[PDB]
Amino acid sequence: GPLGSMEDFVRQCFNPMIVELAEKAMKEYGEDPKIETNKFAAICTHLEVCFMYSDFHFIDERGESIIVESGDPNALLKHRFEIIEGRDRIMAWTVVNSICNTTGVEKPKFLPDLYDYKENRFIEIGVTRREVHIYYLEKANKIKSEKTHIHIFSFTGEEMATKADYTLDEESRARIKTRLFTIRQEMASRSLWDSFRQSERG
Ligand SMILES: O=C(O)c1ccc(-c2cc(O)c(=O)[nH]c2-c2ccc(F)cc2)cc1
Ligand SMILES: [Mg+2]
Ligand SMILES: [Mn+2]
Ligand SMILES: [Mn+2]
Repeated sequence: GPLGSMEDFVRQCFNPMIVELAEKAMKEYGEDPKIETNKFAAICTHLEVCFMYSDFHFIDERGESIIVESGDPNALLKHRFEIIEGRDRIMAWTVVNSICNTTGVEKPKFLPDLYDYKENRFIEIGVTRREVHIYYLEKANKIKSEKTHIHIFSFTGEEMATKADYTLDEESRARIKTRLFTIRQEMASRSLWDSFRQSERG
């Protein structure tokens, strides 16, 4: 079929909020979304996975974890996850420092993606176009702390998480994997997948 543009794909298949946050991020690091288009789509995918990882997870009045999949969260509920990805450098480190000085969790040396108030640990989310095992070791080599939890997703359904601890239930992670499959399939229908997959480096 005809070859579409990655630009058109991102703006049509991702929520405007995600696209905007992704554009601001690329600008902050000095890359143009309209040239580094495969990276643009990868940033949006990763960010959406971070949001979906946190969607619907709260802590109830008793202080334990529960899922509320409706858009009516009781006021006494607190979000289970703090989201760090998507913020600018200054706000991201402001959130991190706040969490650390509050919980005693030592400060990470690279910005993580989430903080889990249930497990009391930061999370590094990974979305790889290659083997999860290869990508996990890459991420881990940047974290000699051992305290930040790692959770890797692939576009073909494989996962790898630190100590075989996957944090979320199967249904939550199934939503993420289903979304990643939809992304891959739509890119393929537009003849964008081959280039997008091969453009990952590490
Ligand atoms: O080469 C690419 O296509 C690419 C490489 C790395 C990332 C990425 C991965 C992460 O796990 C993360 O937390 N974050 C990022 C991330 C997020 C926003 C940015 F502006 C840059 C990198 C995303 C894309
Ligand atoms: Mg980031
Ligand atoms: Mn990140
Ligand atoms: Mn990440």
